[PDB]
Amino acid sequence: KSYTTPKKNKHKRKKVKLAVLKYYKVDENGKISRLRRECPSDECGAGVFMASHFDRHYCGKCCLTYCF
Amino acid sequence: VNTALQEVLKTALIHDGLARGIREAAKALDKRQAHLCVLASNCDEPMYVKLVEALCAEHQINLIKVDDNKKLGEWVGLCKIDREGKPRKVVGCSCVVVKDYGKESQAKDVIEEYFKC
Repeated sequence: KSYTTPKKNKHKRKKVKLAVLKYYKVDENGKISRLRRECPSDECGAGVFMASHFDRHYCGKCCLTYCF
Repeated sequence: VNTALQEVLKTALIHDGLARGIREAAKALDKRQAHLCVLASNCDEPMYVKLVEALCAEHQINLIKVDDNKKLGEWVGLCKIDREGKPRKVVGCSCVVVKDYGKESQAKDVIEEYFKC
């Protein structure tokens, strides 16, 4: 039913293409590097990555927030 | 060889020993129980081939060269639509990480004696 109030919409999520190559960075020599910090939690272990925001550091499923 | 690869991929598909995709492959590699990874050649990889070389070049990780991406998607069971005869459409993948649990097959030993040579 269309009403006088304007219609709100859900999040149309922005699509990112091949973001995994922005997790690691590769040089011209034979070494592997970690661009971002790894969460030291036990179940939130060595597989998942963690954000890089303008003021804070936040993970995905374990929800440990760090700031300066 | 390739029939050994498809037989061990089917065995992993039955006994739940597959890690499809690329980030799941990276998580299984950094969890340090990954055994074999397969990289498809002749693909659109300006950075991805030496990226996956950097991930897979540390220790104890082998490599399998498969040409066509659509053909390797059949063995991993990525898609199965209208199985009476040929599939209608199966999308192709890039990498697969196996978890060999049913470790009794002559295909596994012939692919392992290819690996250790």
